[PDB]
Amino acid sequence: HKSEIAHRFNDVGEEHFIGLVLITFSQYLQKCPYEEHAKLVKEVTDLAKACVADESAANCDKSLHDIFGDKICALPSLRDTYGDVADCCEKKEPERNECFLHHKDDKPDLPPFARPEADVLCKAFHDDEKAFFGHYLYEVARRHPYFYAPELLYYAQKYKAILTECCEAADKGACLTPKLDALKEKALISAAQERLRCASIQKFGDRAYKAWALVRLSQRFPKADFTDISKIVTDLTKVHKECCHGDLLECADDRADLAKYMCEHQETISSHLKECCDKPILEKAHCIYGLHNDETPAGLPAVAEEFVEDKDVCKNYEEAKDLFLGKFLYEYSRRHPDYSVVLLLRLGKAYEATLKKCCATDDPHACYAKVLDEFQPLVDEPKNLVKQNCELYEQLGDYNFQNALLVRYTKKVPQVSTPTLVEISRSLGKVGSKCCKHPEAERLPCVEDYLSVVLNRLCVLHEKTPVSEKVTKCCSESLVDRRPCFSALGPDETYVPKEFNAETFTFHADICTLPETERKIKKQTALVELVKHKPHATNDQLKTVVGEFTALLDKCCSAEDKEACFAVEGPKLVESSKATLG
Ligand SMILES: C[C@H](C(=O)O)c1cccc(C(=O)c2ccccc2)c1
Ligand SMILES: C[C@H](C(=O)O)c1cccc(C(=O)c2ccccc2)c1
Ligand SMILES: C[C@H](CO)OC[C@@H](C)OC[C@@H](C)O
Repeated sequence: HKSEIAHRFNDVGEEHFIGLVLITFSQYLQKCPYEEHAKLVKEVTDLAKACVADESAANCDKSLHDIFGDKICALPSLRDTYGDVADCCEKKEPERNECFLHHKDDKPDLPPFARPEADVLCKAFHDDEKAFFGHYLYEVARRHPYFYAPELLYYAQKYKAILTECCEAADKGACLTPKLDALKEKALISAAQERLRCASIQKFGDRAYKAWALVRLSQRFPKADFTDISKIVTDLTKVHKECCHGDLLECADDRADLAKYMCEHQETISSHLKECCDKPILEKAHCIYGLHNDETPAGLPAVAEEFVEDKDVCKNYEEAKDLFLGKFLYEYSRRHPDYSVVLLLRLGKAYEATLKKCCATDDPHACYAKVLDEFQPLVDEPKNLVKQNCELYEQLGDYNFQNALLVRYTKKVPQVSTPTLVEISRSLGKVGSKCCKHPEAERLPCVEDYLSVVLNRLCVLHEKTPVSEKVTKCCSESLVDRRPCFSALGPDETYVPKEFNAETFTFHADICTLPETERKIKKQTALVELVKHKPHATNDQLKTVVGEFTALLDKCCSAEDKEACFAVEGPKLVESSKATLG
């Protein structure tokens, strides 16, 4: 393997190679049209093929970054399409590659992912599968420039499974949509989980992600020994570092090598692996990625005996910190399948901080004897929040619960851009729908782990154009304390309210063309803007002025001439709003 391109082509096979290269280009160049990307893919794939034939062929010895780079720059369009991706080809490797990476956009300016009509969609699918899935991987990857690439391949396969079933049946849409919405929601959660893994590695270092993986894998495979869970964490950290950095072919090859390793060792890892290890490669790794927890081995000693009683606690911590704190996370997490990963990391942090304090005293055991008892308040803190918010979710339902959170978050961090506030509050709402229904003991980990990915999305959206200082502080001070940090924010009483824009409540007629989902987004946008104008208004005053947004909408979109309805109701809403809010 002196030729990388040949080595990856041979390892992943033509079909995945082509998909991974398409995703690679789609993530780096999110604005470029499909045609350009398919050209680059063929050019790279032709080069791959020339090298597999004869490793001595021209460019066969380049790095994958060189090859992607040399194909990108030779392309006619880029400098006109992009201002600052013109900039990058003005560097050499590794600077050139690093540059492309920093331009990845977490919210590229693109219209929503078009879901054509059921028969239309089924027709495209039968017409030309290859073109259909190429467009699919492009449209998702460009909108989610850190999506776990091997998993995006899996989603394309699932999408094909769903189409194959539904497209032939008597009603199309009726079969299709509940499945395509299930799939979309599962893929969005996948993208948000991977975005958190990349942000952990990139902002906080490999160790931030290794501790998170150690905890999760300890809980999933508690019968595995610390050595094996450690080897898996190491390999997984490498896989995610590669995928998060755009080394998609290496990431897919390494992930497939890991799945193969775990299958070849399943007896000593988990009996639950047999489900997965019988499947084809993408289903097999997907299955492993989300596998349900094994049962805890019977007969494990009391966790106090290694971590509080052993005379060598301070010695171990001082002489081999990561090994000893890793063993702490492995032992505590395997014993606690029903804690969120983040709580287990916060307990790991408290245990560490207690050792740091206690081991510098005359009597460390006297100092840290109660360390494990001192966890309970941390355990109990996320409980009260979950119970109060899940009863509010139960009572208000999705739409009003989202509204409630929208008003609460806009008052906490009112400098945040309205689209971000809307998107985050809507996501925080979906945590209610996903989590509140589970038995109480599964609720905590569901909610807490889900809130991590939603807050990380807020942090990554805010990172690029920082506008609020509390968000910068909560996002930058920790990974694991982000949720308590945001929880503790009261209303910002420092923010100067915005004065009243006429232009905020009339969006011409294009609004009349929007599906139900988008109308609600528009209402929610108006709500955020009302809160930014009048942060002290009552919930009922807010609702009223939105109710009157609901009217001016129904009115012009019930009326023959919406435009003339606009002159009559648009300012008049300026008026009725003054009446209601002052
Ligand atoms: C009174 C009620 C409660 O606490 O039981 C409550 C509390 C917070 C929010 C809301 C809303 O649904 C809402 C809807 C639109 C705009 C603003 C608020 C309702
Ligand atoms: C952290 C943040 C805050 O309050 O600062 C917040 C906002 C809304 C809800 C929750 C929840 O715990 C929760 C519980 C059930 C469903 C969805 C969210 C937490
Ligand atoms: C191109 C090929 C069509 O048969 O795509 C099928 C879907 C399921 O997968 C996408 C490829 C890239 O793995």
